[PDB]
Amino acid sequence: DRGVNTFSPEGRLFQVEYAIEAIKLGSTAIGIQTSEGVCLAVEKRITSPLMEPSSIEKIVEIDAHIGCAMSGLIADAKTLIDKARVETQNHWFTYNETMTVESVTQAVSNLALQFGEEDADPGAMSRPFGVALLFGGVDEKGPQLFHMDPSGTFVQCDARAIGSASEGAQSSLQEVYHKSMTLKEAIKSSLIILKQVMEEKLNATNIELATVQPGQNFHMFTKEELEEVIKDI
Amino acid sequence: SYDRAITVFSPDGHLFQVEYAQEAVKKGSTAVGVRGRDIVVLGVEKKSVAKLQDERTVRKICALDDNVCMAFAGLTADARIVINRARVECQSHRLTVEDPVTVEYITRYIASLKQRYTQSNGRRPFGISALIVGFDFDGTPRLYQTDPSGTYHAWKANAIGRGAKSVREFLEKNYTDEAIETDDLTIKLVIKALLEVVQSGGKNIELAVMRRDQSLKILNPEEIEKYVAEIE
Amino acid sequence: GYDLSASTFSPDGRVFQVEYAMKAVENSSTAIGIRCKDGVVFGVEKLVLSKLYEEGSNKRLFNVDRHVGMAVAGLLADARSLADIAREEASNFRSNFGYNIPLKHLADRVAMYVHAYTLYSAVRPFGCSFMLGSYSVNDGAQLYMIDPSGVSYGYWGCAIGKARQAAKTEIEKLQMKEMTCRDIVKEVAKIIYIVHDEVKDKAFELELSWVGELTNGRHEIVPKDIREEAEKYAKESLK
Amino acid sequence: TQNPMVTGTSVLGVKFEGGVVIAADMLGSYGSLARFRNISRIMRVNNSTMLGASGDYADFQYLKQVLGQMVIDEELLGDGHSYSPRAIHSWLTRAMYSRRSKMNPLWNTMVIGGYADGESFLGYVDMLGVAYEAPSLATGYGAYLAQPLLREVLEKQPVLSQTEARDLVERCMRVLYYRDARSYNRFQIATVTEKGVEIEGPLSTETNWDIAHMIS
Amino acid sequence: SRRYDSRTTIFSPEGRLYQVEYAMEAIGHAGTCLGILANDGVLLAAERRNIHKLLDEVFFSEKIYKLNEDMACSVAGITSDANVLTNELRLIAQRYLLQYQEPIPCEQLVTALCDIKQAYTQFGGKRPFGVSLLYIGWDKHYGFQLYQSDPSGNYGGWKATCIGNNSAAAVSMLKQDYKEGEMTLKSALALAIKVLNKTMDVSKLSAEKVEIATLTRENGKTVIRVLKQKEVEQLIKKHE
Amino acid sequence: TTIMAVEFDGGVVMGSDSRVSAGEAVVNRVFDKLSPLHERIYCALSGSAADAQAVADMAAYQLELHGIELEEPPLVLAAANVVRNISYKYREDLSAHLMVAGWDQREGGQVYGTLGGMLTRQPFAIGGSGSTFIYGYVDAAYKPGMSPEECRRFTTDAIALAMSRDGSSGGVIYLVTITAAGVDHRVILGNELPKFYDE
Amino acid sequence: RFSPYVFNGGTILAIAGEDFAIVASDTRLSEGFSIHTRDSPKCYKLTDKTVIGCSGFHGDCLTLTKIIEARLKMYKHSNNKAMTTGAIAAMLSTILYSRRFFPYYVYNIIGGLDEEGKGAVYSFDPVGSYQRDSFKAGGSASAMLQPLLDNQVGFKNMQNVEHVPLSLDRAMRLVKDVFISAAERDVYTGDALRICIVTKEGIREETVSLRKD
Amino acid sequence: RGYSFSLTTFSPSGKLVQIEYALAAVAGGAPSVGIKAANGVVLATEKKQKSILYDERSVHKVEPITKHIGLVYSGMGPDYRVLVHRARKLAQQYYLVYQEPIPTAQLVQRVASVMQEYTQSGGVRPFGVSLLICGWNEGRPYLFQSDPSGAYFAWKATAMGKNYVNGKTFLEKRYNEDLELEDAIHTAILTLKESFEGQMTEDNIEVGICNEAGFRRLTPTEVKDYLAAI
Amino acid sequence: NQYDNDVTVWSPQGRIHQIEYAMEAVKQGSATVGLKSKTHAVLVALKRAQSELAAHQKKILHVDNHIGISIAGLTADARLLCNFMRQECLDSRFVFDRPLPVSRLVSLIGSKTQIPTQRYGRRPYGVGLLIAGYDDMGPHIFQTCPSANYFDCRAMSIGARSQSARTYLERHMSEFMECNLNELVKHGLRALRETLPAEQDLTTKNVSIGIVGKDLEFTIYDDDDVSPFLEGLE
Repeated sequence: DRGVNTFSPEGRLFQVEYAIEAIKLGSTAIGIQTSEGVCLAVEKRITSPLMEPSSIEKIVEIDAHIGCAMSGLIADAKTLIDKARVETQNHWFTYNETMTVESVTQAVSNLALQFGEEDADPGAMSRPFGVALLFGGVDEKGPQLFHMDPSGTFVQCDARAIGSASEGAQSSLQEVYHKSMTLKEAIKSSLIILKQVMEEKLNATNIELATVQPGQNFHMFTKEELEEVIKDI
Repeated sequence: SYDRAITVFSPDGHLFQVEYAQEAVKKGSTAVGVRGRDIVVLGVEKKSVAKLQDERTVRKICALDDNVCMAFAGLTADARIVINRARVECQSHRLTVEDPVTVEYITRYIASLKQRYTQSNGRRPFGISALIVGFDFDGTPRLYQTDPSGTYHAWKANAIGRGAKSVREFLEKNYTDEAIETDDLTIKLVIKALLEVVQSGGKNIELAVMRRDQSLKILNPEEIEKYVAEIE
Repeated sequence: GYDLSASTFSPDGRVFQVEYAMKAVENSSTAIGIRCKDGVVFGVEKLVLSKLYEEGSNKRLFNVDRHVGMAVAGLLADARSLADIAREEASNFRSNFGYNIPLKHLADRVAMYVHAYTLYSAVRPFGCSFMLGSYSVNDGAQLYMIDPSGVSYGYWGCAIGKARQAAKTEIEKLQMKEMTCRDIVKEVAKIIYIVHDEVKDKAFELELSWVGELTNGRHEIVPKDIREEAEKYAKESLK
Repeated sequence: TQNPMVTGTSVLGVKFEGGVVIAADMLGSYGSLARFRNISRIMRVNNSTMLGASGDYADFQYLKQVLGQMVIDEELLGDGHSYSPRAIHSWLTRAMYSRRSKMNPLWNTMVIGGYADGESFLGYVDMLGVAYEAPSLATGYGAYLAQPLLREVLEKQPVLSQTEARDLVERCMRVLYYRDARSYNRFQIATVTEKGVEIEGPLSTETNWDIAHMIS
Repeated sequence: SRRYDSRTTIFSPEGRLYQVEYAMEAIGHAGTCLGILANDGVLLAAERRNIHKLLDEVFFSEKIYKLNEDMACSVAGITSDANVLTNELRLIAQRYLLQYQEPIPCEQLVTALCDIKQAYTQFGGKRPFGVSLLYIGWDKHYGFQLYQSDPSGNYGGWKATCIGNNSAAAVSMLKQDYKEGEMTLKSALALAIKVLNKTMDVSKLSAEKVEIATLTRENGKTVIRVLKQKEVEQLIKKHE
Repeated sequence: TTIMAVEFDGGVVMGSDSRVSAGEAVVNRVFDKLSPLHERIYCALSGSAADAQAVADMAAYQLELHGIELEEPPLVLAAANVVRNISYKYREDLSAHLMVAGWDQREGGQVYGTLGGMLTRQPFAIGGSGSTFIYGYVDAAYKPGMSPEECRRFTTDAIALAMSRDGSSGGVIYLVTITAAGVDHRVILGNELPKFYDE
Repeated sequence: RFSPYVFNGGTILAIAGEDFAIVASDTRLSEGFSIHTRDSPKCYKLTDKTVIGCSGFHGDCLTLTKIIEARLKMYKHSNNKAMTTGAIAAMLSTILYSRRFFPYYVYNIIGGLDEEGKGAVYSFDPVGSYQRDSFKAGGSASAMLQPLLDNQVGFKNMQNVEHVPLSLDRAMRLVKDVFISAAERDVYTGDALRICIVTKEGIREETVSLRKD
Repeated sequence: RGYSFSLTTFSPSGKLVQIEYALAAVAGGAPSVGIKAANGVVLATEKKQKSILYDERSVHKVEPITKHIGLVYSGMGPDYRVLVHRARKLAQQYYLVYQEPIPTAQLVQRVASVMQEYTQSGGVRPFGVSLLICGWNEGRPYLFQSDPSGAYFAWKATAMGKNYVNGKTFLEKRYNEDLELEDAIHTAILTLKESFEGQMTEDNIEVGICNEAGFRRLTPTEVKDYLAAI
Repeated sequence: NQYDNDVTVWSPQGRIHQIEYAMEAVKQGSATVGLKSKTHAVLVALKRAQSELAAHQKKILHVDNHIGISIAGLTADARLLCNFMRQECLDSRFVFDRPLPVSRLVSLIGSKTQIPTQRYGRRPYGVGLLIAGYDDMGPHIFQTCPSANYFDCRAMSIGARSQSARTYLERHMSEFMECNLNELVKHGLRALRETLPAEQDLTTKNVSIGIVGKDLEFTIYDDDDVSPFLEGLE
């Protein structure tokens, strides 16, 4: 057995490779960036009708202008979400302004490779976050969607698919996306791809959807709105 | 101090310690709950009848507050730890907010705690799944399931412990708005559920009951046995 | 094997980690010093690994204090760390005791420092040797050579690196007890040009230094004119 | 160091074309007593910097050992980067200030002068963190007696030849001898220029007492 | 370094803490110990392993320790660990008596300790205590009580139980021979000497191979008493 | 308290009175104010006698470790740098004053002054509460280049003067002459103190 | 008793127009009954849009400005943009308050251009407690310059006077004439004037002479 | 920094194998013997003395812990020095706190605790010594045996080290409750004499006695006298 | 197999396998090339794009007014070590009131990355940096490596396939002291394009240029910003 901080013969940490394999088992989520704002839709993958559909929340709020989709070990991403929340609010307190998306995804990105087993002044994190986040939001620079992964690399992306069927779905993103796209077109397109990828038959329950527009705050589409958008199928 | 990384990924992305803890839950004494109109019932299977046994100190259905109680299954000691931490945290919440905790608050708390011990130095994951049932201050019924992985959910009625596959199949089949129209149909739902898995219809689980804005109500095994003959 | 950490004697009683680290010093490039009547001189077979590097990259002659020089070898980062530890040592001694630290006590302290890492599984040995030079009116010239084991020996002539044996056979050809610095510099030059296997690992630099009477005890790198006359004569002695 | 045990008197500082010159008498007092009469209160930090200090003397020696330790640690690197007088000034400002922030104040009133790159710097740092440049400085009562002479002459001539500066310092120190009770006719004059720091001393001050026979 | 870690705080491929169950093997090899809960008192009966040699018997008993005014505990297995646990329980109950000015109930005490044994069983990587404990103590809430705790930190109240060697045969004999709520103190003595007679395979039972201490109530005070040897010979002879 | 040191060619001479008074009644009328820090390095105590003693002992410890570790007698400059560091680091807590004096191969006799945590070599470094009464005498009678007997009779005279005037000083006058040969501890009884103008 | 605060005097001033923000201060650095230097300008260029004044205990002026600028490069590193005047104001409120129990005894007045190119001046106190005004004086001579700036800039207690917008020149003559009105009377004001004008074009610096006596 | 996990883990059979092995180490130690009389306690232990070069009076196995307590061990020497210094520390804490000579049952409880702490702490092996602590107070003799596992037994008379089984069987037939102190010493010295292999002398067997007057070692003269008549 | 699990295990050949495997990380990074002239220190980075829709990850990081870096390898390590560098420079401009000399900076980084390379259970920083910095001694281009060793280079190319760029840079290093800014950046872009596959091309997107010199504080040029310097490229 080896440590958590071991580099393989190829030059990647083991735990980041095995962790980025662990994200491959999560439910596929997708969001797309447009000049009108950015949308976010994620498959819930309900396991049983006894479940409450509103329980699985894979698209949560980080502040009035930053919606954080995720995929993978949903338990791990709680520390990330609360980290980002405390961050942007402390930023608001100190500097009296909303916090940019790049600042947030960078700050929360600082926690990935903060893991070890010998420094450990507290009982600090003993493995990389098995979470792949997709911080979406708008700032003075406008709409932006920053991917993030367990390896801590936060990259700006126009539209990105993460999770189980992220491979094919991403091919659909490069297939369909174009810069001049309108936001409702974004919603329709992403729901089309999810319908392509999901195992179960799609409905307004086993998914969610949120967007953040230049004047609109973060918002999660309720059941009726989701149905109204799925009427196009 | 012991700072080895016990819980580490494996060559599939799996956290083997988490799958193993969930193995320990899958051998736990089967528990079930349901969410009714004004009542919330939990049933904990039998566990260890053992005629010399004492009933009171071997139950799985502890109180977390006036409006929040919980079953579980698995390493009972660990669940005693989580129950204690949740109790202290409920009271600290009444100290810092003056408002009794929503079920969402305490459940999301304990889910955070289990998540931390899944991911820290020298600490094994808890082997407990907790079906915390309770009433928000508005009085709505609440069922939250929390497993060793730390992911929690609202639930209509979900079963944990050994054989939770067949019992969960049961609530999938029999949970209907006719089923929870009244109290006794609800409780005969729970016991009607475990009876597929209980050791002959029983005592051999006794249960627990909570009414809206009423403290946790337990059952003695007589009234359990009335329902026993009523379903058998 | 039995060799997985320093805190494990073999069945024969050899802490294999220290011996291995010595095998790390021996793969590096040879450096030599010679204590003489009036000071100490250092040469450095500093192989330059590509034409891109600046003239002066990867210097292996440091300044742990103004009256003490330091020539290293082997894994070089560890050499730098010994530079920081030694510099902290002399600084601590000037703040405590108010004068230049005697080099002997400095190789005691540093030698205990290197030795502090050959007892635990929690850390590994420094894989680097090095030489210290000093001159003072009170004690003359002195040259100590710490190795990965932490042992400190005083030498009249030293050599550490890959060609240590040939450099020793070259150093024994000298009456270094009866030479001065300005003549020692040439001979150290001839040593480095001789011991250097040229056809394998070509393209090194010569990086010299002394400390003694002519520098008033202040350790300073060699003047470029003296280095170049030195290389000129040594190369001429190759012929 | 809440209380001063062995203090010095006023230090004088004055620029001039191509270098800075300061003086500080070699006296070290203990109360009204003139206990130590041959202590030097002007340090050479390197070829381009030289420092002075009134007030507590022990803390001055702490700043000698620490400060010379810094410049020696920096000379060790041999990387060609040496602290200009502005760096040393700013550093003493920060150390003095922080010590103030802990209410453990170094009871010095230092006056750092230097000459790097043909620009005569002349700093000031007192115990509380006050700092600034100036063409003419004088700590202690020197800011009362010699300071008006120096700002008077520099007002008459903001650019001074070196010897004119040296006479100006000598004459200011004459005033300090006549009128400053904690003074003494034994002072060093430090000159920092292109060539380097030169510390002349112990010097002395001719004194006139013709007025002593005027009272009648 | 990681070669050396035994990893005593990890689950198995089937969800079974190897160190806790191995410890259960150790206590499984310990001397049997059983007490009975009755109406007029409680008795503990433990097979001694100080059997017989040039030992001195300087103490009053072997496996029975006194915990407060009102409780008593019996250990089984690792003797040293039993010492550490006993000292810790005394410290707990006396801290409760400092901080509340009343005796500590048995349930609170057992929970306070079992949180400790669980704590070692979870993190820190130390080996768990291989020491099972049977407690007896009176409290003004719930009356006479019997608490069995084991290395895993789990505990339960019992009316009569036996831990250690041949614990299965002992609990079996209790199931066949315990009259719930109708066992008297003397009936408890007789039954206990019954079970210990049948289980202890060393063969003719002596007064030297066991000890029994009983706890009852007397004049608003609790009495914790060990049986002198004459009473033990009397009760074994009566058993014949 | 009146301790005094002098520098002459072969070594030094550390005179010191022998009274330690508690307020207005004396506690000890014989007290050697010269505790050795090494074989040839004495420190003349003063001020808080307890504090001065602790300072002398700690300084003797460090000077002995540093002494053996180099395997050569520690230079007096070393000693006055350690006593200077320990007197400066605690200057708010120690009312001590230690005119540390001695000999060493590299420099010969030395007398470093360390009042308040400072370090200044001096020809004659007098200290103590009675030292404020003999500045006149020592300034009027000190001529550089003193033979040893001149130093001994000199400091005996000076401390005699301080003893006659000062209340914080009385008793006998200890004298030690530190040179390359070794230390020569001597005592001046009250019947031998050279008498001065008494009225 | 060691006293850790000394009043090194020197007054600052700040005004906000429709498109600019002047900041001005005397450079007499007094103490007790002397003049340390007749040159120590109490305005410190923070960014291209923000000119911060500091009066009072000169040491804490130095330390406080140094800490501010360090925070500006921290912000610029973690956010890829210089702090506006709003952020600098709030951040200097938490800096000045995080030492609530041993204050920075430095009357700041941050004047500059917000992101709308409009004037803004945030006058502070030694323990935080900021606000946005249209004009402000601070330091030694605040009480002699404040009312006159109410009069010729706030137009208070006037009748039949058109509240014309504050033009850059008339703000200039107000600044210089009021500092002369202080130099006549305030002991701590004089020896120079450091007027820094802020516009979108950058920061242009202007100095003025005053009474030396 | 050091290893933090216990090195002694329950073997799958549940018996702590490191304490089995440590007990095997004490079982190989030099033989020791202790017997409790009616008025005191004897301690006599065999000197496994190599070459005559040894200054036998240089170090002793029977060290006093206070004026009334002794110690003999069997196995690893330096470990024993650890437990001796620890015991002296404990008895001194007790004497400061309560102002009374520490009762031997107490001291054996604490030192037993310290011997236990290392069967469980991080990265330390258990001790390799089995103490015999003899003590007198309340007008009564005490003799305890502590083992590597930390448990201590109260004994009439005991034996440990090499051949401790034949030693104990030798004591079962030769210890009687009314044995006065000197005849006790005779019985112990005979006990060692059964398997000494080397012709005991007053140099190579130590003898300790604890009675009402306190504990002490018998000088090799006196021990020579007791080595008479055998 | 039994020697490659730890940083603190010397092989029988006297090599720390974890450190070498750490350098394999920077060898896999996206190629970044620096170099310098008599007056300027230029950086040139190929910002990898994971997906077509994804944006090329940033490889350049502002460190202070006169010092900039170019990471290649484990990115989060790069931002950690970058935060350290920034804290160093801010502390120097705080205390000493002058910009930190670059060589001292790379010395601090050297001692920093050396620590885990020798203590058990730590891991070497898998981030290989180029640092450009101008100070009184002229422009600088330091290379740092997972082995904690730092270099002082005329021009160095790190990243995947960097050997080609170092080959070209040997072909033309002798000209670099005299080149002006634009010609210099042309050299950098050419050598960096020597690394990529033949068909793929430098564009305004996948290139970043951070220049710093005498009369110029450090400045980073992004996708549209490299247009001016992004031309010709024979």
